[PDB]
Amino acid sequence: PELPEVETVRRELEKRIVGQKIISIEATYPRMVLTGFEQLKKELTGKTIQGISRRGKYLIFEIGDDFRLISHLRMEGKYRLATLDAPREKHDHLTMKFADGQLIYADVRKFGTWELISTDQVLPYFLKKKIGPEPTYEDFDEKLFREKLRKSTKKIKPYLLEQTLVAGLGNIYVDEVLWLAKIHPEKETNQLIESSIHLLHDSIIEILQKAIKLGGSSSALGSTGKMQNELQVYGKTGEKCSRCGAEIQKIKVAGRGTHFCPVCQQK
DNA sequence: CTCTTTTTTCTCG
DNA sequence: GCGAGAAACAAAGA
Ligand SMILES: [Zn+2]
Repeated sequence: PELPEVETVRRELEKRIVGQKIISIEATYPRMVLTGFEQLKKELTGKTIQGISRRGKYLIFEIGDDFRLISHLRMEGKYRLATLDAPREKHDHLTMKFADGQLIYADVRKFGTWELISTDQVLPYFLKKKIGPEPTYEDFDEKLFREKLRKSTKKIKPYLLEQTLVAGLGNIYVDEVLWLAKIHPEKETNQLIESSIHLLHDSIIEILQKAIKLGGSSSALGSTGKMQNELQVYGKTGEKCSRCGAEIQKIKVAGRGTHFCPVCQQK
């Protein structure tokens, strides 16, 4: 899940569980709660969900007066709202039970994490993570973006994936953004000219905002996505580029699968 | 059987 | 600090 998918899940949860009182919390995989499961169970049982926020790819449950549950879905994390009598599924790990239903977290690879922290510790938590600005015209300043790119010799794709230049890009959208901005994934950032950096900046915002609008790329929150039908290069190996007709190629960059058009994205 | 494929953060040199 | 490689872990395909 990348920013668009996490925002979609955030919106669905905001509309469905806010105001709900947590009756009980159970786990079959307590170790994914990095701050301690039994401690979380004792602290949150009986509290009411006040809201759901997001920072980068991180989900933030606002519970009770001063509690913040930080959830990261990593690669395969999935949330679903089910009936209280719903049967257990093989990869379900945690569940928050409410009066008329339950929120279940499942993760095949077990990479996802939960961390319970205080309201005043949220900003410090993300500062420590070094997460960059949200991908919006208001928060994503092109000037700083440009200066950081000009000082570096890192390849653009790996650098964007660091989450430090801007938050939210994953393997899918980084490939889509670079194709839209006509930049090759291995291009060293200090070689990007002003006009290209400007195109990149806007493309990052446009692609992600479009993905959010379309519910991301897909009983399972955030599965109604339509952005997958708008992808131009990710997983399109062998297919023809919609702009020039050349075949999309796939290579490895810093260990990640990378899709790009050899013509539109000159090395 | 073996090898490869699919977010975050550490290890090694 | 950096790049390269890989671990955390599970499933499916060549
Ligand atoms: Zn092309």
